[PDB]
Amino acid sequence: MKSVITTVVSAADAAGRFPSNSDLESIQGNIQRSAARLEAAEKLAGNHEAVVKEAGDACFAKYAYLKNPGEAGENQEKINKCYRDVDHYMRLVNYCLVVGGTGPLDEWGIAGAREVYRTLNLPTSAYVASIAYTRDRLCVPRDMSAQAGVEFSAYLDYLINALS
Amino acid sequence: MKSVITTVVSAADAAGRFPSNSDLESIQGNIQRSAARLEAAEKLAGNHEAVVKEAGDACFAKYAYLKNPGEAGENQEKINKCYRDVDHYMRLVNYCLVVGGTGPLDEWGIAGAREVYRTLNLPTSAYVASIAYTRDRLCVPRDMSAQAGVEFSAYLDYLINALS
Amino acid sequence: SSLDEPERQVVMWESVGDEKDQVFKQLYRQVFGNAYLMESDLEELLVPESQLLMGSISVKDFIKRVAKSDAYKKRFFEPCGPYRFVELCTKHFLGRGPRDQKEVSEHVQRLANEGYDADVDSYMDSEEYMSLFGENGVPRFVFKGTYEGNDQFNRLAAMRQFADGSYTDTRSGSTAPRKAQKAELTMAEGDFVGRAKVSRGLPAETSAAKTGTPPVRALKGPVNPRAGVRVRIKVVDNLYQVYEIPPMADPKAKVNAFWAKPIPS
Amino acid sequence: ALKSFIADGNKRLDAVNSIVSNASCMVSDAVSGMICENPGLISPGGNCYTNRRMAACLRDGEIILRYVSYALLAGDASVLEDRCLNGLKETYIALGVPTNSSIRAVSIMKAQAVAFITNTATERKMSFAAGDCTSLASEVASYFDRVGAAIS
Amino acid sequence: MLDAFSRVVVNSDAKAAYVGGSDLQALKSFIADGNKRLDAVNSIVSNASCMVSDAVSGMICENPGLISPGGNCYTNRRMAACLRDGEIILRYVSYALLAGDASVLEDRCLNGLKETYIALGVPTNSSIRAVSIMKAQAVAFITNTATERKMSFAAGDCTSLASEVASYFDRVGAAIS
Amino acid sequence: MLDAFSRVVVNSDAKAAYVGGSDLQALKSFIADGNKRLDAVNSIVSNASCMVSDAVSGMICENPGLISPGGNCYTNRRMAACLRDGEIILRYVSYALLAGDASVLEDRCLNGLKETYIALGVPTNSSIRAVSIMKAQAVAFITNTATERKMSFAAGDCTSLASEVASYFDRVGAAIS
Amino acid sequence: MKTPITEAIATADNQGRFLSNTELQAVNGRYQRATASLTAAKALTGSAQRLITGAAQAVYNKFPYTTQMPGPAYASSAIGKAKCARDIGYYLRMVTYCLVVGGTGPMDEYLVAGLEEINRSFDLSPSWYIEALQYIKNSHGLSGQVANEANAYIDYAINTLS
Ligand SMILES: C=CC1=C(C)[C@@H](Cc2[nH]c(/C=C3N=C(/C=C4\NC(=O)[C@H](C)[C@H]4CC)C(C)=C\3CCC(=O)O)c(CCC(=O)O)c2C)NC1=O
Ligand SMILES: C=CC1=C(C)[C@@H](Cc2[nH]c(/C=C3N=C(/C=C4\NC(=O)[C@H](C)[C@H]4CC)C(C)=C\3CCC(=O)O)c(CCC(=O)O)c2C)NC1=O
Ligand SMILES: C=CC1=C(C)[C@@H](Cc2[nH]c(/C=C3N=C(/C=C4\NC(=O)[C@H](C)[C@H]4CC)C(C)=C\3CCC(=O)O)c(CCC(=O)O)c2C)NC1=O
Ligand SMILES: C=CC1=C(C)[C@@H](Cc2[nH]c(/C=C3N=C(/C=C4\NC(=O)[C@H](C)[C@H]4CC)C(C)=C\3CCC(=O)O)c(CCC(=O)O)c2C)NC1=O
Ligand SMILES: C=CC1=C(C)[C@@H](Cc2[nH]c(/C=C3N=C(/C=C4\NC(=O)[C@H](C)[C@H]4CC)C(C)=C\3CCC(=O)O)c(CCC(=O)O)c2C)NC1=O
Ligand SMILES: C=CC1=C(C)[C@@H](Cc2[nH]c(/C=C3N=C(/C=C4\NC(=O)[C@H](C)[C@H]4CC)C(C)=C\3CCC(=O)O)c(CCC(=O)O)c2C)NC1=O
Ligand SMILES: C=CC1=C(C)[C@@H](Cc2[nH]c(/C=C3N=C(/C=C4\NC(=O)[C@H](C)[C@H]4CC)C(C)=C\3CCC(=O)O)c(CCC(=O)O)c2C)NC1=O
Ligand SMILES: C=CC1=C(C)[C@@H](Cc2[nH]c(/C=C3N=C(/C=C4\NC(=O)[C@H](C)[C@H]4CC)C(C)=C\3CCC(=O)O)c(CCC(=O)O)c2C)NC1=O
Ligand SMILES: C=CC1=C(C)[C@@H](Cc2[nH]c(/C=C3N=C(/C=C4\NC(=O)[C@H](C)[C@H]4CC)C(C)=C\3CCC(=O)O)c(CCC(=O)O)c2C)NC1=O
Ligand SMILES: C=CC1=C(C)[C@@H](Cc2[nH]c(/C=C3N=C(/C=C4\NC(=O)[C@H](C)[C@H]4CC)C(C)=C\3CCC(=O)O)c(CCC(=O)O)c2C)NC1=O
Ligand SMILES: C=CC1=C(C)[C@@H](Cc2[nH]c(/C=C3N=C(/C=C4\NC(=O)[C@H](C)[C@H]4CC)C(C)=C\3CCC(=O)O)c(CCC(=O)O)c2C)NC1=O
Ligand SMILES: C=CC1=C(C)[C@@H](Cc2[nH]c(/C=C3N=C(/C=C4\NC(=O)[C@H](C)[C@H]4CC)C(C)=C\3CCC(=O)O)c(CCC(=O)O)c2C)NC1=O
Ligand SMILES: C=CC1=C(C)[C@@H](Cc2[nH]c(/C=C3N=C(/C=C4\NC(=O)[C@H](C)[C@H]4CC)C(C)=C\3CCC(=O)O)c(CCC(=O)O)c2C)NC1=O
Ligand SMILES: CCC1=C(C)/C(=C/C2=NC(=C\c3[nH]c(/C=C4\NC(=O)[C@H](C)[C@H]4CC)c(C)c3CCC(=O)O)/C(CCC(=O)O)=C2C)NC1=O
Repeated sequence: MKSVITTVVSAADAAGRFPSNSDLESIQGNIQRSAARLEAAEKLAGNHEAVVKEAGDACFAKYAYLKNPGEAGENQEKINKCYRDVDHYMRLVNYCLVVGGTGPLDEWGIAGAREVYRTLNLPTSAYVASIAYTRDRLCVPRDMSAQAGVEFSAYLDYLINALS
Repeated sequence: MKSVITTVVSAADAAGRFPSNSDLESIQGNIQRSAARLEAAEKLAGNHEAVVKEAGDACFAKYAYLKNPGEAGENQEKINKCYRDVDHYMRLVNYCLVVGGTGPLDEWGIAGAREVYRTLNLPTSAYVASIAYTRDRLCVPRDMSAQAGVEFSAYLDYLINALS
Repeated sequence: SSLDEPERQVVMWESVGDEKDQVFKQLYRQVFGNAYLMESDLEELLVPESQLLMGSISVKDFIKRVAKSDAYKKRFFEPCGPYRFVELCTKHFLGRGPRDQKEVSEHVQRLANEGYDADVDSYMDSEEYMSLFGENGVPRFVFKGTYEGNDQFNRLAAMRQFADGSYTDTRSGSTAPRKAQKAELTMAEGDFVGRAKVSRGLPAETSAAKTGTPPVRALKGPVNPRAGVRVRIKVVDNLYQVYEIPPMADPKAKVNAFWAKPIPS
Repeated sequence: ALKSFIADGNKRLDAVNSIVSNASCMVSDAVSGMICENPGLISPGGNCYTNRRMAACLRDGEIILRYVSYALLAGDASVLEDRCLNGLKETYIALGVPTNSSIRAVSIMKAQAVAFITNTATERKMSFAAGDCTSLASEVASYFDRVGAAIS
Repeated sequence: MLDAFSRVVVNSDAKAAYVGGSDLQALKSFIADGNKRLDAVNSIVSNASCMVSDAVSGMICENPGLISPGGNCYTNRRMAACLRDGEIILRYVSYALLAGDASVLEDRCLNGLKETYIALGVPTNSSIRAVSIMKAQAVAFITNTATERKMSFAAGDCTSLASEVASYFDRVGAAIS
Repeated sequence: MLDAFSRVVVNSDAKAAYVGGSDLQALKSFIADGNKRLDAVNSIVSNASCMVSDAVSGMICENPGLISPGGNCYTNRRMAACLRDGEIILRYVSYALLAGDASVLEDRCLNGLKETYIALGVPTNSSIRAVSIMKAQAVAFITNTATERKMSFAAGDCTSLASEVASYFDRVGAAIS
Repeated sequence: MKTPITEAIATADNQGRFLSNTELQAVNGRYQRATASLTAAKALTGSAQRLITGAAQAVYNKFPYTTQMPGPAYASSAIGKAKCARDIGYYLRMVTYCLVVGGTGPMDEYLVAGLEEINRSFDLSPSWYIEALQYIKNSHGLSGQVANEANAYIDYAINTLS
């Protein structure tokens, strides 16, 4: 688990000592950035069903060859499962916007990612086409604030920095 | 206290007769078994702390919902009353190995078990999940002799059919 | 070589005076079995612990000499059987258990003629430890993804009971009149390892569901909280009890005062 | 069933003895001090008419004060929830209970209870000890808004 | 190795539930006491070496059976081990207090502790007695009611964290017995 | 065997009398509150199963020697007999509450119970704690004062029935002590 | 027990008599003294955490050999210390029962009956309990007739120990 809390007290646990002012100064950034982070969380959570509606076909618009027979999502019992897999990733980034890290991402999503995407012939480039389409649909006046946008967007291309 | 001696002196007092060679030939088999049946009760008595701890830790690990609130495995004192409830059953099978028969089991633990676990909400499915671990967890070349483990495994199956 | 297990491996790079004891207590937890030490167990292994400060002696040769000291020999060599000693070297240095019994029958043979030093150096000089990390890697219980034996899943993991915790390889923190260990992974030739050290010997990853809190107080609105306990010494005595809620009363217009009943008609 | 209180005794048990000794006195104020600012309740069409809705409000102030004094006796707001707050909003809107009166009548109890343990009641004065119950006064102020946020 | 920010994550992952605005209102209180959380622990670790020495000496002043030979604190090998056992209990209740979670306290240093102690022969009742002194000391510091040595602080109270420390110390005693 | 109505007709049988004014007024009051008498009995037998488990376990947690080897409730056969010795007690008290007269548990339950328990070896000083717990449960059900279960009732008062059922539960402890 | 209500009934019962006016004035003397008795019982109950552990230390300061001398009768162990504090809690609780009832009834049947055989057998001295009882009489912190009623039952327990 990677939060702000989970790294520094484990480093103090590896130091085997009490939490000093190094440990206490890192927690002070949470109350500076809870006003930055979780405003985009319920902005996601009130809009995630529409976000997966417009991002799930953006990879279909870039890659029409998936609907050909012999490919990954080619019948409608996988096209809803196509929207289901990316709906996990928006639910995952909703979790790490709360914890302030990449804790749920590289324990549930990226932890164990690229093995099943290789052995089930899943196009990894077609994963991030839905993610990059969510990265450029931001409106820093409209959707969330300006600092809440870059708290949100830096997690999203981290997925592309983890899948590639 | 159903043993081999108490079977025949109560069959003979039913008819009202003297012990004949239908009563003396029975106690000859009591000699032909006590050289190996008492071997298991010698091992079980000096080892039972390592067995009752391994028996309960193969019960709560599978039945992990019993430690939720509202259940029968609430606190530490209930779990401390759960090893007390099992170390009786490893003592009663020690008492059956020395009387020869199934005397102490069917009148101290079994007799009245259906109303003391149904009233106190004790699941009778968890008891068989721990005793069958001890039966499955048996190994006759190292831990016993080949004729003790024939009969030591035969009294645990007397519990399991009488608990199920 | 895939799936869940630990990734952080301390490496001891370019070591200055505070990244010493970051890895040194991880050494002293691992090879000494989180026992207790730290006067003339730490006056004792001074002539190797000073040596690995310029890189003049590597971490490979450090544990090689630490096992030759009698911190280790007075803890894991006298109060042990011949089966316990081959058990502990696989734990402390190699981070596993014995894969088979002819590996045990090799290692107790190697104790029996070439000695104790030549045995414990052979625990190093295989291609196991070098495939683990090499010289600079700190020994740690690593998990393989693909294991070649499900006995050796928990021949490995019936060693590590609670690395995240307290596992007490001796009978106390290096106790004084040291009772013998029991070599509890005996396991002669054709058998498995028991279940009782599997579910306690796995790390904090498959703990999928958790428990739920119950509501705390009585939900019947006409309450009666005794809650009474308040122990002083044995004289356990009852606190501010809040009785009950009572029903009120009965308005009963006995007067009535309606139009006269006896209209004499 | 012990109430699990580890340190700083003889004030928390003294705080509830200044509350449940006049718990029927407090409810009879809040069932009668509500009406001078909202007199539509004994008006026909209000929720306090035909002499049983007035009587069911006496049970309502009793079961909301005992289940907050058990919360004071435990020292944690857990049995303020595990027998009282689980779905108490969904019975009031399905009945037609007005939420304006219930959010004001709890603050009658909030102003009454912090005068009791600080011994600033204008009518009766307890013969209490010397010290302060003002860490407790922040605790009961943080207990009357938990039902102020549940019933909203 | 979890925390209070993730405590509301892990249950919502178990139903595949998106976290809403009302779920983080507990975390809205958890950022509200953001100086108050650190306001407690720097009193604890400032007096920690006095705390563990006061706890084990009051544990053994009442119980001279351990300083009887054959006890469990008779030898200095035992005695230096004994309050070194106690400071890790002090170290992890602080570690649980920094996370706002009873997570670090029991995944490390507590699973496998009851069966360790019965293999040491440690009387567990004196360990209950030591932690109860350790519980009573910490709530004197973080409410500034340490009548031997007060310290300067801010204005207000920590009644909720006083309940939080006592709800960390109890599961220490609930697990070793 | 005798109800409240037949109690009156054997008192006016001694006088060779009829029933008139002063002796029918207290009997019409039984009929008047007769709906509350049914309404209280149903509150007991609806949840009598958890009333005999809590009362037996309340005696054991106060007296830990009853489950010692050589305790009276040691084996399962003796424990299961205890769990129905208390249910026979609760069955006959709910008969005397229903009929409004204590002449049914006096005849078929109480008469000869003291000489029966001292023969078998049942401790009678610990059998009365199990009934006094059941007395506190039964009066906390015909008045809605049970802490973990609230039952809907019509508005009114039933403290007269609370003293009627407490007279039955006390004479069970007076017939065996 | 030996309440003034039960010692007035048992007086009239041993004479085969109805309750005359001799007995009703004995009952009314209990009712006059009751409000000075029930406040001392209320005051000692809440102040018991200080008065027990304060009085336990008053014995160890006058008789310090009871913390150092080995043996089962002394409080030189944690078992013996916790049983010494238990004994002072018996004496304080019996005083609050004698204040509630009125008169030395409860502590006669529960505490002083057969006590000389217990101290003589288990080797524990009654002078340890007198120093603990003189502490509570010096530090209960009441005045008026609330103290004069409470000290009348501490002094009864001292007069049975000597
Ligand atoms: C939870 C996170 C979150 C987002 C990433 C955005 C993404 C987003 N934008 C819009 C919908 C919109 N989004 C924008 C915003 C912009 N258009 C631009 O060209 C600019 C780059 C940017 C800021 C001016 C506009 C102008 C619309 C309406 C028309 C349109 O789709 O462009 C919609 C509704 C359906 C849809 O059109 O897809 C969604 C989900 N909204 C959110 O709630
Ligand atoms: C089912 C039918 C049945 C029986 C009737 C008995 C018959 C019987 N008796 C003895 C055997 C014996 N019986 C005796 C007893 C005595 N000898 C004396 O000189 C005393 C007068 C008398 C004492 C009472 C002795 C001493 C032995 C020899 C065995 C021994 O000494 O232990 C043996 C063992 C013989 C052997 O192994 O060599 C048998 C089978 N057993 C049975 O299974
Ligand atoms: C000599 C014969 C003998 C026995 C066979 C047992 C049988 C037995 N167990 C319990 C009593 C119990 N038994 C258990 C044990 C368990 N409960 C569960 O839910 C798990 C399935 C299991 C864990 C292994 C527990 C937890 C209690 C106490 C339940 C309670 O009253 O809270 C009781 C009631 C008396 C008591 O509370 O102790 C009896 C008679 N006891 C005996 O004296
Ligand atoms: C070389 C020997 C060898 C095996 C025999 C298998 C068996 C095996 N599985 C796991 C471990 C596991 N194995 C599974 C697999 C499954 N769970 C299910 O419900 C399905 C039946 C099945 C999928 C088809 C899962 C889900 C884990 C858990 C991984 C973890 O806990 O981290 C482990 C411990 C290592 C680990 O945690 O990854 C082993 C030895 N794997 C091996 O390496
Ligand atoms: C990371 C988790 C972790 C812990 C929780 C502690 C727990 C712990 N304590 C001891 C070891 C010990 N712990 C104690 C402590 C006590 N015994 C008593 O009777 C007193 C009540 C109590 C003192 C307060 C003593 C006396 C020993 C040494 C016993 C011996 O002589 O072997 C050991 C074995 C190693 C050793 O012996 O040094 C471990 C793992 N240490 C840890 O590393
Ligand atoms: C009196 C009752 C009694 C039992 C029923 C057993 C049960 C039992 N088995 C093991 C222990 C074990 N049990 C086995 C199992 C086996 N061993 C083999 O070589 C076979 C292939 C296989 C037979 C099924 C193994 C491999 C171990 C050792 C693993 C370990 O270290 O825990 C242990 C732990 C202690 C030990 O190390 O021995 C216990 C209590 N022991 C008892 O005292
Ligand atoms: C024949 C047996 C029978 C039952 C026991 C119930 C069971 C039941 N309850 C509800 C449904 C409900 N039940 C309640 C509860 C209440 N509603 C109120 O107005 C009060 C405040 C409170 C009674 C104290 C509410 C609020 C709902 C709506 C959905 C919900 O909240 O569960 C539903 C869903 C559809 C429906 O309303 O019928 C059902 C099947 N229905 C049945 O047909
Ligand atoms: C119809 C008009 C009507 C009212 C407006 C209220 C009057 C009233 N009094 C108080 C204020 C109070 N109300 C009580 C309550 C009581 N005093 C007691 O001794 C009894 C236990 C109980 C009612 C008899 C107390 C103790 C205070 C604090 C008074 C003080 O400061 O001493 C408050 C809350 C503080 C405030 O907002 O002013 C209100 C609204 N009662 C009414 O009837
Ligand atoms: C027989 C030997 C014996 C002892 C050694 C002490 C040990 C001791 N200290 C305290 C109690 C305490 N101990 C401390 C700790 C300290 N106080 C400070 O201010 C320092 C910084 C720090 C080290 C001295 C604190 C703060 C309390 C709470 C009361 C107080 O403020 O002093 C308690 C009460 C805890 C409880 O009741 O659970 C005990 C038993 N008492 C004894 O009877
Ligand atoms: C890493 C170092 C670090 C700390 C140690 C704390 C120290 C600390 N606590 C509070 C501030 C506060 N502290 C308390 C709490 C307390 N005050 C008391 O007198 C009680 C002893 C204690 C209970 C635990 C309250 C109620 C506030 C105000 C709310 C807040 O600012 O968080 C403040 C702001 C007010 C001031 O300037 O004094 C500071 C700096 N914060 C930090 O950043
Ligand atoms: C050591 C073990 C131990 C226990 C098990 C409890 C047992 C217990 N419960 C009650 C007291 C009671 N017990 C019940 C029983 C129940 N409430 C319900 O709603 C259910 C139907 C049923 C239990 C499932 C009721 C209704 C009361 C009275 C009010 C109450 O306490 O809730 C009393 C009364 C006190 C007395 O008068 O002596 C006792 C001892 N207490 C203990 O010390
Ligand atoms: C066949 C089964 C059967 C029953 C279970 C009862 C059910 C029942 N109870 C009452 C009616 C009542 N029941 C009670 C009793 C109580 N009210 C309380 O608040 C106390 C908890 C409890 C005291 C024991 C009261 C006070 C009435 C009001 C009417 C009356 O007093 O006669 C009524 C008549 C009025 C009504 O509620 O509609 C009925 C039908 N009658 C039956 O015929
Ligand atoms: C279980 C029942 C039970 C109670 C009801 C309380 C009652 C109580 N409190 C104290 C004792 C005390 N009570 C208070 C309380 C207060 N002083 C104030 O200034 C505030 C107005 C008020 C709190 C609201 C204080 C400050 C002390 C002294 C400190 C202490 O003893 O802890 C005492 C001992 C002194 C005496 O009365 O002789 C008692 C019996 N304690 C109990 O055990
Ligand atoms: C309710 C009436 C009642 C009284 C009065 C009573 C006294 C009493 N005190 C006892 C023991 C004891 N009492 C003490 C107390 C002390 N020794 C000291 O050194 C201290 C100075 C002093 C404490 C102030 C000790 C140490 C024992 C243990 C003696 C032994 O078990 O051998 C015992 C022996 C059993 C036991 O409790 O372990 C009894 C019966 N018991 C009762 O039931």
